[PDB]
Amino acid sequence: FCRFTAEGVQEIDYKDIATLKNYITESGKIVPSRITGTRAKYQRQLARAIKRARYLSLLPYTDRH
Amino acid sequence: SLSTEATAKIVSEFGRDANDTGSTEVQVALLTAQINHLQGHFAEHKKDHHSRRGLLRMVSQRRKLLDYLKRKDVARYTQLIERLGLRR
Amino acid sequence: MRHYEIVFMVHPDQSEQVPGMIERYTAAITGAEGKIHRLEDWGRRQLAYPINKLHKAHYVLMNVEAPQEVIDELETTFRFNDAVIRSMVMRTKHAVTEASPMVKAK
Amino acid sequence: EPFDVALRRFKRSCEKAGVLAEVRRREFYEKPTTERKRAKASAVKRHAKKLA
Amino acid sequence: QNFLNDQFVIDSIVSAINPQKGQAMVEIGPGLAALTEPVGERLDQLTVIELDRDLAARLQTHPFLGPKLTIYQQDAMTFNFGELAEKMGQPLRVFGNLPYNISTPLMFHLFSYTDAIADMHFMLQKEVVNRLVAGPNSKAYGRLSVMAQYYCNVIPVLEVPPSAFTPPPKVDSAVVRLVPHATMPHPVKDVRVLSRITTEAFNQRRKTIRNSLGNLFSVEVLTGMGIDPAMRAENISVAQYCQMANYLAENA
RNA sequence: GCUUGAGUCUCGUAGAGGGGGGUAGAAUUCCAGGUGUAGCGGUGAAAUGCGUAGAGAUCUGGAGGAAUACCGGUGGCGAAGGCGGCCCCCUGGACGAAGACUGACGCUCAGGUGCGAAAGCGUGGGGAGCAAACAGGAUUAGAUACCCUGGUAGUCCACGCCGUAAACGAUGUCGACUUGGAGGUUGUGCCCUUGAGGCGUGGCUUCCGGAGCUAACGCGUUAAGUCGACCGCCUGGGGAGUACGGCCGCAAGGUUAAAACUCAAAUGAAUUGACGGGGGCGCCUUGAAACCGUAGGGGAACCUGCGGUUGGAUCACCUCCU
Ligand SMILES: [Mg+2]
Ligand SMILES: [Mg+2]
Ligand SMILES: [Mg+2]
Ligand SMILES: [Mg+2]
Repeated sequence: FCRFTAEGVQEIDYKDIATLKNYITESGKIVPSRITGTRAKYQRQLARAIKRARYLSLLPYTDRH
Repeated sequence: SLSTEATAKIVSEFGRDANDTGSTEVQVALLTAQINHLQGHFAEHKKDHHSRRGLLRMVSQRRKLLDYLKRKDVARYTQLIERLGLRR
Repeated sequence: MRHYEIVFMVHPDQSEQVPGMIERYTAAITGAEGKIHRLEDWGRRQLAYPINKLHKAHYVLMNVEAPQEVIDELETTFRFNDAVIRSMVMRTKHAVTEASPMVKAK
Repeated sequence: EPFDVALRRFKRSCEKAGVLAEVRRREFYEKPTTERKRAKASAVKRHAKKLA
Repeated sequence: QNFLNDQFVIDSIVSAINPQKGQAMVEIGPGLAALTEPVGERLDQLTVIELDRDLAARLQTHPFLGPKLTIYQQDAMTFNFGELAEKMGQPLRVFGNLPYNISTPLMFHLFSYTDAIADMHFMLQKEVVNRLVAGPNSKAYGRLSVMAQYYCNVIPVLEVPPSAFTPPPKVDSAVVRLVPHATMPHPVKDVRVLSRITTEAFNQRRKTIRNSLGNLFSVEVLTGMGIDPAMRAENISVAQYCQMANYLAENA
């Protein structure tokens, strides 16, 4: 766990598409936190960020769109 | 739920000095100012029952404090309710 | 006053008037005695899915600390100005001055 | 690119997408009480394995 | 499905029927011999329908009964009771016991023959009988009881405990008799208008009739008929229902 | 008088808490074409249904109403009912930090007042999808069910009402005390060699379990342990939350609430056989829904819709003294 905890301890993020891509399926769905290894605090922040990133077409909603 | 500066004006009015917070006068005053302000909220937000649960807590808290002060000193009580126009 | 991010996108075929837009909105900010801590453009940039049947639209960011009032003015100016195809306003915790990762990639 | 290897690649992608399981379960509405009961039933049906 | 078992109530039903010549009597659903015998006995000759052809053979081959009845073997909802009323010289007494899914159909078919029937005498389940006789202002009231009370005067005869039946149900049941009115106390221009008024109303029985029959009539029509549109559908007697039916029919 | 309870202030923190207003991508249906053509659709199979006026399919364009895939969790918030796309606007509460301040200001609470799922009602909108009722096709000994094709109310919204739910942790509120253990979540301090770590230290919360308690089941520092203050409630089973009266409600009904009369029980937990249908391998042993509130149908007990709860099943014959 503690290495993934460091990913949360370092940063809280939106607009870093390069890091967001670490936590999405190719079909555009959010990865569940247990698979990411990250703590739930950061999972919420990531989900909120992804939702904003989808709104501005930075990330797709699906595979197709 | 109040600006530090409105709080500062109120405590510098009703309080003993800047070291006083929470003398009964300070409390009932800032509590009253909050209650006055929230009339504007509920005048729009009729259906905000979960917010008004806090308002009911506040007006009853005001009543409890006033009644304590009334039995502790009628002079402080009467001049304070005079200044705030309370028992309106 | 409230810090904000304001982030918005402009039609590729109106991207040339974007400097004029930065004038109009920055003049609203300073004319409100508000202040600005970032202004950025990321050019024409491709869209993960089509917006208004378009592609490649032009992206813009501001970091700001204006009084709430004028944010609703410029916000409603976005619904008036069809060259802006989307906008998002965020009541961010702080003024922030370090460039967007969209710039820092350069 | 062999057709049947592209078919295996496709089959893995739709399996990873879970879409047949989703459209299967999405076939009907449900009174929310029963998925609540089913959820906690599965939670204890799992937790009983944790014990050794 | 059920048929009776105990002689006390069998004898009570067949005696309460008072089945004698000078009456155009016909059984439907003769069922078990025990309850068809006393009526086929007291009537010198009796007509019957059984729906089942196998039971019709069992009873037609029974020398108590086959020589003493004329017997028919078909769905009674096909059966031309208006011609049987002619063949029996006067309008019929129609009576018996059945599995009674068919009950709702029986009533409509009997009502298709209100001229050809002198009276009907049948066992039925407690809730549907208490509904059939229900007073307008009760939860037991509603559209089918309205149509029944429109077509006929309706009269409970006697009530029977569940252990009385050969396969005993859980459900108490009563014999009831009813009488097509010699002239309709409620004259109506048509019955389809009644049937649709009543179904619309009872499909909406919790809301005001302004929000039921006032979806078709106006409030000024309803109050013009003397009816308060703020009532619920289960406040309304068959009298004003047939008045509404006449109003619909004559203003259309 | 006091500062320990209570409570104010300053700084942070987490959060589907509420109210108001924008907005997005999926999706269904529908409309308008376009390409196209004999089928589609549905079931166990059928039928009803839809299509040669071109359906179905598939492309485009438009409409409209509804809901937020995934995150999402043995997870957070909320008095409870409940709260979940995103942004804004208003707004409630909570917890930690470190002081400062008031000075017993407290707890509980009959009446009272207000909030209060789902259903239903009231007034005026909306109506995509779904769907009581209804309608029609099937199934069945019958079938009212179970199946299908339809479908109104309703479901949505604003503004009134109702005021009930297995509204249940079936567990009143507040305060003190009393072994441990493994987690979760959210603050915080110190140490960090950093980044991980590692010492602490609040809050919330989950599962084990000691003592003790308990009819037993179990509960167990978030007690069902040990106790203090006040409130609510019960006094065999049915009759019956039923009558009647009062109150309340637009109406549904709600609410308060009998008695006669009737029975020797009624009941909770748990033990052993049946279970049994088995299931595995003579032997171990189980492929074997009830309800709640509410609204409507009504051959049944019943059937249907809405949403809540889990309390998800059996049944029981030949004698005796130290
Ligand atoms: Mg309505
Ligand atoms: Mg509703
Ligand atoms: Mg009562
Ligand atoms: Mg609940």
